[PDB]
Order: sequence, then C-alpha cells, then structure tokens
Amino acid sequence: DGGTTFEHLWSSLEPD
Amino acid sequence: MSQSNRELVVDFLSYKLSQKGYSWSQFSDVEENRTEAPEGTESEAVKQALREAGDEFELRYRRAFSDLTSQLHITPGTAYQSFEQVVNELFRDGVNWGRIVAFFSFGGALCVESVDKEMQVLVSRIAAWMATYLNDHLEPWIQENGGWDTFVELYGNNAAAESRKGQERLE
Repeated sequence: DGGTTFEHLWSSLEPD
Repeated sequence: MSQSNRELVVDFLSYKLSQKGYSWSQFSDVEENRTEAPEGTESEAVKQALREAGDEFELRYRRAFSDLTSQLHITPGTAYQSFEQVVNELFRDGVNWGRIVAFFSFGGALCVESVDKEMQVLVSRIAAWMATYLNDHLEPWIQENGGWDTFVELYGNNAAAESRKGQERLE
C-alpha cells in the first residue's frame, strides 16, 4: 500500500 | 463545538486570504489574542490538519468551486440563500466527512472574493452562516470521531499534545 497519508486519503475519499 | 469550530472558520478564511498575503483577522486584530479556541490540547491541530489536506485535495476542485463561486459572484446585496442552496445540495450528496472541509472551501472562496469586493462585513456573515450549519446538521454526526479530529489522528498522534505540557521538568 502507498501509506502517503493525504494522497491515499483523498484518493479513496474522492469517489465517496 | 459552537465557538471553537466558528474560530476554526475565522483562521481558515485567513489561510484563504493568505493567497494575497493577507488576513481579515488583521482587521479583527484577534491574531494578538491568540484565542481561536484550541483548548491548548489538539483541537488546535484540527485547523492545520484541514489546512494541509483540505487545501491539497482542493486545488483541482478549487478552480472548479471558483466556477461555482463565479455564479455566487458576491455583488452589493447577494442573498446568502444562493450559498444555502449549494450547502443544501452538499448535505444530499453526503453528511460531509470530506465535503465538510469542502464546505470550508466554498465559504473560503466566497470570503477571498468578498474581501476583494470590500464586503468584509459579508465575510463575517459567511463565517456566521457556516458556523450555524456546522452546529445545526454536522456537529453530532462529525463529533462522534471529531469529524475533523480523524484527519488529526492520521497526521499527528497527539504526541505533540503530550509534549505540549513540557513543564514536568520544572519541579
């Protein structure tokens, strides 16, 4: 997994 | 949250006006007071958590929400009901776990433009309506994990909130 905190967060959070 | 999440809005609008190298809280002068309701805990770290992350994701959606706020062009006497219509839609697409920092992005883009229109009085009104909505529909639903304190958990372990004391050595 990426574990890049913000990048991963908003990647999964973007398509709700 | 009530006043805490309201001052969260105030500094967040300051961070938006920092695009210009400016703050409306300079006019308010309350950057000296250093209140902001941080509890001296970790609820302080909320604004920094929403700053780094919220503004990171924002950039793409920032120009997109600039095109939203182009419709919400803040003219002399714009009814906030137009913003309330966008906030209405915002709730229907979700209870706003991430769309709530995007709620701060809409009102933030509005407050950049309304200072730009010398409607800094409308900025303090936008901060009022934002704070209203926050304690109205969002506050229980987010406060379960903080809503914003989730971002705080991922970015800081509140290890700095432990070391925030520091004063144990004085004894």
